[PDB]
Amino acid sequence: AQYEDGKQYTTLEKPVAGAPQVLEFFSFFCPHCYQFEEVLHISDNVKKKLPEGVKMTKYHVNFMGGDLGKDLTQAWAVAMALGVEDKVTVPLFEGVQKTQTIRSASDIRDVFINAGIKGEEYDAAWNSFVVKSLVAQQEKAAADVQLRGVPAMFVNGKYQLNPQGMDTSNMDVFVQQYADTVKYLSEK
Ligand SMILES: Cc1cc(C(=O)Nc2ccccc2F)no1
Ligand code: NA
Repeated sequence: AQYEDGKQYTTLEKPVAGAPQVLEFFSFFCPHCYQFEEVLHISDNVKKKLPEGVKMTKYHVNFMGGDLGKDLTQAWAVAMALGVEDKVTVPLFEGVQKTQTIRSASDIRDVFINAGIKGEEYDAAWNSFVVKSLVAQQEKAAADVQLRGVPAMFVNGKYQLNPQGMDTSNMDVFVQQYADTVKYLSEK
């Protein structure tokens, strides 16, 4: 077959009911995740190949970066709660991996304030139980798919993308194969 179970994707032994149709896990400490976001724009190209309005979800993980990694999961919950993902993703990746200026929770906050989120608004969100529930949702989703590495993408809670075997000599062709594979999986 052109798309083979065990090759370009793997079938979860324990499917996840009610899972988002497209579910991505990442860490701001994760180098391939930085590439997937700012160099390849995987999510945006996957979105362009899927039907209008399909549910795409992106969650942060705790298992990289120790204490600051877990602060970033909570900051990503703030980003989701406020709808400012597109304003903070690049500066958070740069702060962790490029400049290494993000060393504390206060440095994470600085990124949000520089991006235009008012300090009072950030602090109210950070301390809110809406954000605690989003943190719990991110942890539970990772536990559901039994997650040990990022970046990772899961489709309809049933299939995991496997990019390892794909030709990466041309970034545009790779991104196209990735997105067409997500499309194929979503149509199964
Ligand atoms: C924010 C943010 C998201 C990512 C990321 O890795 N996206 C991604 C792309 C394709 C497949 C799985 C993925 F998790 N990095 O930063
Ligand atoms: Na194509």
